[PDB]
Amino acid sequence: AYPTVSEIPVGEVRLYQIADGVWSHIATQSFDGAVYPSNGLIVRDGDELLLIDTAWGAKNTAALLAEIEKQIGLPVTRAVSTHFHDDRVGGVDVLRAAGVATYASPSTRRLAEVEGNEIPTHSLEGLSSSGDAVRFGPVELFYPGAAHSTDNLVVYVPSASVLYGGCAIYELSRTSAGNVADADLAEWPTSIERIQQHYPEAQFVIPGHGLPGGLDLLKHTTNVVKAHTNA
Ligand SMILES: C=C(C[C@H]1O[B-](O)(O)c2ccc(Oc3ccc(OC)cc3)cc21)C(=O)O
Ligand SMILES: [Zn+2]
Repeated sequence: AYPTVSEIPVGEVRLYQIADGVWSHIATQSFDGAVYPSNGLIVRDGDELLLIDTAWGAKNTAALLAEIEKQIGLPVTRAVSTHFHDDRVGGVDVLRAAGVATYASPSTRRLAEVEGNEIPTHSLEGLSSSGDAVRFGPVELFYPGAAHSTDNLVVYVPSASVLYGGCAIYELSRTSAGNVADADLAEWPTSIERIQQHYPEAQFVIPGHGLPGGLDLLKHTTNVVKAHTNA
């Protein structure tokens, strides 16, 4: 069973195998007096790991490199951050100290820089317009347009039919919207449209927080987003 916020102390990381060669990683952090779970992804590429997103924090990110070593024993060589918030780029520095090459669209690198977060080293050319898609290691990086943020990328894994939303995709259990400071809620439902078109074979969808399910999360996410905006 997938882990939830109550089962994981701040500073510890769990790994959940979605598929052969494919894992989420789940951490917890204390943010605005509250305690939140958080997802990211790990994809096997040869004798090598691609890491999608930090574990939200330097401490949590060292911990995730350690659980990866213990449970998988392959080296993390690159990381992609799927937008500029601290739950996606915080720990980037631990990853770079460790030899990981860190990536992000240049939207992200800039926004990260303004907010004063940690900045991935390398730019992902090729995504600066909706529906754009590019291959990066064994996944496709797809840019759906503004949603959660102006820069959110989602990640698809064709080998396994695994779609990863980042925070642009809400878990099914979610009733209400999250951080909307940097969102554009009018397009968000159409960006989820583009996703739906590109990736209709997706057998697994992994929200940026909470439990994975199928492509129902997509409509469910748009449901949630519309409620918020009609209130
Ligand atoms: C679950 C969440 C909130 C949690 O997830 B998240 O990716 O928006 C996120 C981003 C950054 C977070 O740290 C900050 C948030 C706002 C801020 O501005 C002052 C400064 C730091 C916390 C979260 C969600 O679904 O949006
Ligand atoms: Zn988030």
